[PDB]
Amino acid sequence: SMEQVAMELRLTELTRLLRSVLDQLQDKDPARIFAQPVSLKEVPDYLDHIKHPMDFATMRKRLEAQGYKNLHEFEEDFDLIIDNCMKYNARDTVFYRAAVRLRDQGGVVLRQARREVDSIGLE
Repeated sequence: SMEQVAMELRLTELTRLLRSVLDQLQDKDPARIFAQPVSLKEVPDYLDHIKHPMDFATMRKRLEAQGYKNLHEFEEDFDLIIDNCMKYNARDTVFYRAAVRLRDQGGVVLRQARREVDSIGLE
């Protein structure tokens, strides 16, 4: 149907917007601490601590499969990256501090993304 095509154009548009948001958020991680899954070879107990691992590469895979249906789903994965890190790592670590900085700097990007999704009406 035309309606299905319209809906898919909308999702393709959302994907385009989220791809841009993801690129901007990742730029706030110049150290690439959150670029890849935490290695279960280098951190063998990680899944005992963290039940839903997340990272930017995993997000990008889902994004390109058009697996984010709205901005809230995307934000939930970004929040996982930050919250997992701030639980596993102590406050006085380069890892915890990187997550705080990503959280603070990303907030601005996500604030405007929410306005754009609403105004353009992409979800």
